[PDB]
Amino acid sequence: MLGRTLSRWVWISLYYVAFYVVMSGIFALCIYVLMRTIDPYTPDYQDQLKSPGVTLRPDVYGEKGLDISYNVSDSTTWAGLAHTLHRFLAGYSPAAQEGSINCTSEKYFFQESFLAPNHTKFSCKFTADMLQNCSGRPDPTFGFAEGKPCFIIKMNRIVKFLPGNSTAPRVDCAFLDQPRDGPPLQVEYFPANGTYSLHYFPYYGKKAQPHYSNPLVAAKLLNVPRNRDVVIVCKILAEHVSFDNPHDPYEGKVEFKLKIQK
Amino acid sequence: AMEINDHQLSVAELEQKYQTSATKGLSASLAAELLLRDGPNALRPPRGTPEYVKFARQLAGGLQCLMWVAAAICLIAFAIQASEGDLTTDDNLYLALALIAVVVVTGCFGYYQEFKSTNIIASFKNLVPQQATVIRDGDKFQINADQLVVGDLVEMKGGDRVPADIRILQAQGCKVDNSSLTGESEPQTRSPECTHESPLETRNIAFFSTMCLEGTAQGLVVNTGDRTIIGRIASLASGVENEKTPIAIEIEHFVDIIAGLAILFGATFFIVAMCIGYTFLRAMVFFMAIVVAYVPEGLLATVTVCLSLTAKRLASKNCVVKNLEAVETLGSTSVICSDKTGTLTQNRMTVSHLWFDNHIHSADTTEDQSGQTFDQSSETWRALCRVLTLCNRAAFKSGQDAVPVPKRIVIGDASETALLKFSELTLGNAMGYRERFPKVCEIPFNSTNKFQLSIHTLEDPRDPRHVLVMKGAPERVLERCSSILIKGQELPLDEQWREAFQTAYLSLGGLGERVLGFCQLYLSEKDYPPGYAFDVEAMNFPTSGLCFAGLVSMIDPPRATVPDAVLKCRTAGIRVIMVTGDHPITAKAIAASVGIISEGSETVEDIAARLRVPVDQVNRKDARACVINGMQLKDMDPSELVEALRTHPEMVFARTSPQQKLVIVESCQRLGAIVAVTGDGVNDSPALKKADIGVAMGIAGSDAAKNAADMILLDDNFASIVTGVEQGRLIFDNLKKSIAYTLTKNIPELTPWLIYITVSVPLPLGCITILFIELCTDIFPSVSLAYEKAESDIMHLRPRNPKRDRLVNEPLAAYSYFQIGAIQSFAGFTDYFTAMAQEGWFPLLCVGLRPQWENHHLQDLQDSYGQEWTFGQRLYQQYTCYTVFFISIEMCQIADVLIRKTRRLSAFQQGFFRNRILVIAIVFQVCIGCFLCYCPGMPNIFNFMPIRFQWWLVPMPFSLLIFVYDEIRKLGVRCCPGSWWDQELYY
Ligand SMILES: CCCCCCCC/C=C\CCCCCCCC(=O)OC[C@H](COP(=O)(O)OCC[N+](C)(C)C)OC(=O)CCCCCCC/C=C/CCCCCCCC
Ligand SMILES: CCCCCCCC/C=C\CCCCCCCC(=O)OC[C@H](COP(=O)(O)OCC[N+](C)(C)C)OC(=O)CCCCCCC/C=C\CCCCCCCC
Ligand SMILES: CCCCCCCCCCCCOCCOCCOCCOCCOCCOCCOCCOCCO
Ligand SMILES: CC(C)CCC[C@@H](C)[C@H]1CC[C@H]2[C@@H]3CC=C4C[C@@H](O)CC[C@]4(C)[C@H]3CC[C@]12C
Ligand SMILES: *[C@@H]1O[C@H](CO)[C@@H](O)[C@H](O)[C@H]1NC(C)=O
Ligand SMILES: *[C@@H]1O[C@H](CO)[C@@H](O)[C@H](O)[C@H]1NC(C)=O
Ligand SMILES: *[C@@H]1O[C@H](CO)[C@@H](O)[C@H](O)[C@H]1NC(C)=O
Ligand SMILES: *[C@@H]1O[C@H](CO)[C@@H](O)[C@H](O)[C@H]1NC(C)=O
Ligand SMILES: [K+]
Ligand SMILES: [K+]
Ligand SMILES: [K+]
Ligand SMILES: [K+]
Ligand SMILES: [K+]
Ligand SMILES: [K+]
Ligand SMILES: [Mg+2]
Repeated sequence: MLGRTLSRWVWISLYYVAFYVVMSGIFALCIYVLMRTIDPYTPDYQDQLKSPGVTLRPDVYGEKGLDISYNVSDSTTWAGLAHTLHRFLAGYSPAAQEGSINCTSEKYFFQESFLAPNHTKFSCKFTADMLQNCSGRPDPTFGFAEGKPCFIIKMNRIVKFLPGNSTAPRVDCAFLDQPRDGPPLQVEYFPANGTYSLHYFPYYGKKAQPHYSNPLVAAKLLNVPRNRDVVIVCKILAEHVSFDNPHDPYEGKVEFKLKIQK
Repeated sequence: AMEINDHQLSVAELEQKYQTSATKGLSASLAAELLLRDGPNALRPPRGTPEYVKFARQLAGGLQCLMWVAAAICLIAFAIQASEGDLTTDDNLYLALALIAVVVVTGCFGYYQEFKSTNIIASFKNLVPQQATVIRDGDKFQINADQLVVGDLVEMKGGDRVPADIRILQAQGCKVDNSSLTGESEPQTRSPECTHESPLETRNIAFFSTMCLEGTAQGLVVNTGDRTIIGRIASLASGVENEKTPIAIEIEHFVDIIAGLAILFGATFFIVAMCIGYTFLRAMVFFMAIVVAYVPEGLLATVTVCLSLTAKRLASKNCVVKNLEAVETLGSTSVICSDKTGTLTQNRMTVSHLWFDNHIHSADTTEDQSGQTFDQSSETWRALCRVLTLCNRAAFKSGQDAVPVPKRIVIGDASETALLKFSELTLGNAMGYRERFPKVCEIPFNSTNKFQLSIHTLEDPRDPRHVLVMKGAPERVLERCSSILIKGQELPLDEQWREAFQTAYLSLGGLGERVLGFCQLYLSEKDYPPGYAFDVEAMNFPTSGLCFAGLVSMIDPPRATVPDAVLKCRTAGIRVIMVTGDHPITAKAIAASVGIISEGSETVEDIAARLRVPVDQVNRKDARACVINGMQLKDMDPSELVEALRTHPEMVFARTSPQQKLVIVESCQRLGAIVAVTGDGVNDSPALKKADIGVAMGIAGSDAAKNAADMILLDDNFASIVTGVEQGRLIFDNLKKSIAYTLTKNIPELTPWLIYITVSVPLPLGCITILFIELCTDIFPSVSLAYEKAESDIMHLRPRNPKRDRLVNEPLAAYSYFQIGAIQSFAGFTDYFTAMAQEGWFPLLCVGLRPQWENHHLQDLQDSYGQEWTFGQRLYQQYTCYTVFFISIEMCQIADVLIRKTRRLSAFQQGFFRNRILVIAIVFQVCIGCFLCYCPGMPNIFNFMPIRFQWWLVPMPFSLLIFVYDEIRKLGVRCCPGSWWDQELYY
């Protein structure tokens, strides 16, 4: 008898598992009730999503941040960059975009009923060719070979978030530290003016827009000096987008180290 | 065997034993060799362990060591992940530091429990003379006492302290104070005569440090240093193994339960961790987190705060503790061994009885005159009171009229001092009365006359006669009387009166009291004119055929509050044993008066006398009481001492040596008793050290007794023992409520890590937040259970069985951990998922989500809705998880502390709000909570988020469930005492 008799060893066990079943049962029911208060289309609260994050492809990380470095002379130092850039643009082929439709409105695309197939809302196409020179055609190297590389700037999507309708939200890239000897960062954006069209908003969530695709803007850096370390900051200029958070450097902004070796 | 035998040797043998001279002393040289052979004649001070090294082992021990290991890992992690430039994990620095602070702050809590830390031998060296007069080479001179050696020839005079243990060869009217040996300051005669077997009672040994009260003597130094009787008493005081108090035992018990369970939980999951694919360094960190979760970092601290609030309460009743452990022990005590003189008694000789008018009257002997008085309407009494008043030479010192007559300081012997205070208390003013009857002649008490006498003018102007008044030993006073005062008349002393006298006299003697006879005689003017010349050496006056007035007897009486205090303890299941250096007859009388011996109890010698049958045949079992003296005790085996302790529940040990007290204490301890000792004298310090708690009288106490004791009664009020028993029983019952409350929340601190590891959902509860709960939000409410009143009538309960009734036993733990702690854990997870799902993360998506969640290269993770999230945003939502789990536990700790108010009573019977400090603690809990949540800045400093009102409500159905569940459990056990429900689900 290992601390009590073996008949009492059993009636204790039964109680504890019964207790544990009831409690488990009670908990399971709480989660079920919870999943009925929950709307499958719109989150109850978006406390941590007041402003959208920003990200950039190709995303290569060094220590404590985004760090990108290649050699124009050795095409194999940028092979992977172009490759993940190409591989990323795959979901933006015209074929991958068959689920979403043309948007010409250049205004917010409000859908309150589900007219798209299988009881969904429509989403707007965005095809790789909208990035033009930085689409992989006719330059499959995305501007890396010529030392004027394209970086793709994507905005995190948030259900029902409206960025501001006085104009389209734009991207702007400049040097973090503008070199005293240097000129400003000279950049050409695709589409023109680095804008995301208004139609792509609001996002209605993965269940309402399963084929939704984030619009993109490519930043073709024309200025950047060879064999030097620089830092580029790309900010989203929109009425409802902020980029001042010191505890989230990816809020409304994205920064990266760059060095183009020769 | 260093026992003195030199009292039984002749001078021839003593000179040969010590190579000395009984008149010329040792040679100068040999005393210098002997000095180098034996060392100084001084008490060797054993230094206890250094103050700093006692603080060190306060940093070891079960929980302290786990904390050490945990901070070790946090430092290493903070090392490995800064040797590769990762700055985010400075938490693992702060984590290590905070833990190290907890280790150190806890270590202080165990060290500042010891208030005094004064040496015991400091007081013993203080009882030792600095100088002596020695004779060496027939030159008498004064030497340092530490230069004395066995063989030295020493001179003692009255007023100086005796410079070693000494075999007396010559003495002129020499008397000593042996209170440090016997506890009694009655002066003992020293002669060169061998008057006893034991060197402790023979007249021709005098002891180092004892005061020579009067006379002169010479003698041979027979022991020095630690070999003296006082050195051996001091050795026994300091060199006692420092055993753990009953509560220290109990605390280390539950620490060893927890440190084991922590190690189980940590190590089995470290294996699970590695088994499920984590790296070694990551499992090593889980082990640290699990230990931080499961171990109760603030528990030891709450315990010493609870003791402190008992110490404070005790202190307010003039009962002072020297270490907070001692604040419990009387609660667990089952045997009290008590000194008599100055402990149970006042150490003040007092008028106790009177024989007059052929009846024995009882005087009120209490120090506050709160007792029952005697009949004073008699005219025989008025006469006897005039005799004992005029025939006294003592006097009160000037201007003490604001002092109570018992406390006042009298110039005289103990006897006369007793009669004078008795006078002042029955009359208005004894010294003034005395002045109204001027003394015209006197014989002070003398060894030849064997009595004291004086003759007096009378106050009344009209009456010119002189009154002779005389006191002395009763038989010797009686043999000089021819008449006696009985009921208003004066009667010739026939054989029936002389026999009546002898009976009263031996009766008062049988009460352990000292007796004096008192007689008078009115001298006629016709033979003695108003100016008659009363010459002492002429003896013109008669001195025979006087009128006997009465007997007066005296005793060292109980303190007033002591007889009821002793009944209280017995009523509480505590055995009470008298252990005294005094003589047995007196000891038995006081034992009976105080209730150590109940009315009706008989010794085997008592029964033997009633049946007029010899003692050999009395059935030992049939005697409830027993009186054993020091000699009998020295004769017994230990199998015999335990057989006597078991046989007679009312036990008196008289005429015991200090070692004999300690031997009796430890005899009870070996039997399973938690033993307290109450005393006051140097002779009690060894027993005081050896007791599980030693209590000393603050006023009557000697320094050795106070410094050996663990508790001091500043007002000398023995009834404070009764308080101590109660508060001790309260603290223990309340500590287990507090501890139960503190432990139960360790489980929902733990289970989030178990799910985090084995399910890889995002981390529900961080280490920093845990510390805030363990060290801050929950600390006041656990402490407020100190103020919980008794559920039952505790002072009528038996003392607890220290083997079966522990502070924390398996029922308390399992219930707290694996039933209530589990309810809390379920609450927590319920809020966690509610807060996650309401923020975009459905439960099924959290499973396996940890890696992408905690990935700094992933700034666009998609939630259940497809929304994209940065690490930052995810991190804050992780904090929102911490915070929602934190309030799930706090809310449940409200229910918890309410169900810990009572272990058996319902909350509806004794009410929810009687304990007022608890509610203040509950309110302060919620405030510091709201502060942590809603003070701006908190998210970036302590990872606390201002949660939505809904996530405070989510766990309240669980708390209400905790109250209802325990409320019914406690109902079940009141309604079913013998049932399974009690035997298993009562804690
Ligand atoms: C000592 C022994 C202890 C034993 C402890 C046992 C703990 C486990 C207990 C129960 C297991 C989980 C119960 C889950 C119940 C689910 C009920 C349910 O039907 O809900 C539905 C969800 C799916 O939602 P949906 O796709 O329909 O939503 C779509 C939204 N709409 C509906 C609006 C369209 O089903 C689901 O989530 C399924 C996934 C459930 C999530 C897994 C959570 C894992 C966390 C466990 C922590 C437990 C801590 C226990 C502490 C014990 C202390 C000792
Ligand atoms: C005396 C002590 C007794 C010890 C008890 C041992 C009994 C249980 C032991 C094994 C049970 C089954 C083990 C399954 C076989 C190995 C599975 C495995 O090799 O998976 C390793 C995974 C990592 O692989 P990944 O694909 O996630 O890598 C992602 C790579 N990246 C991060 C770059 C994206 O580890 C992770 O980090 C996250 C885990 C994800 C994989 C699911 C496995 C969870 C299933 C069961 C665990 C429950 C055990 C609890 C036992 C409780 C006892 C009280
Ligand atoms: C038998 C006993 C068992 C039962 C036990 C019951 C326990 C009862 C305990 C009662 C506790 C009461 O708790 C009060 C909690 O107050 C929460 C306040 O909620 C505020 C909701 O607001 C949501 C916060 O949203 C974040 C953004 O806030 C925007 C507005 O901010 C205005 C300025 O405030 C700054 C901080 O929010
Ligand atoms: C719920 C399921 C998954 C777990 C069941 C495991 C069993 C074996 C565990 C869970 C709770 C455990 C009990 C918890 C409480 C007690 C009471 C204590 O005085 C002795 C140990 C004992 C009796 C434990 C024995 C083992 C135990 C019964
Ligand atoms: C739902 O509709 C979509 C339309 O894009 C179709 O591709 C898919 O096969 C349908 N699935 C079901 C289960 O009806
Ligand atoms: C984009 O492509 C067109 C066509 O070759 C060319 O004229 C233009 O200069 C290109 N822009 C850049 C920045 O290369
Ligand atoms: C912008 O949006 C608001 C919606 O509140 C709409 O009423 C307004 O007409 C819009 N204005 C422009 C210039 O797009
Ligand atoms: C780039 O590559 C060429 C040859 O492939 C090499 O000579 C040169 O040093 C490289 N650039 C740097 C900065 O190393
Ligand atoms: K803890
Ligand atoms: K005196
Ligand atoms: K007179
Ligand atoms: K004393
Ligand atoms: K002691
Ligand atoms: K002891
Ligand atoms: Mg005494």
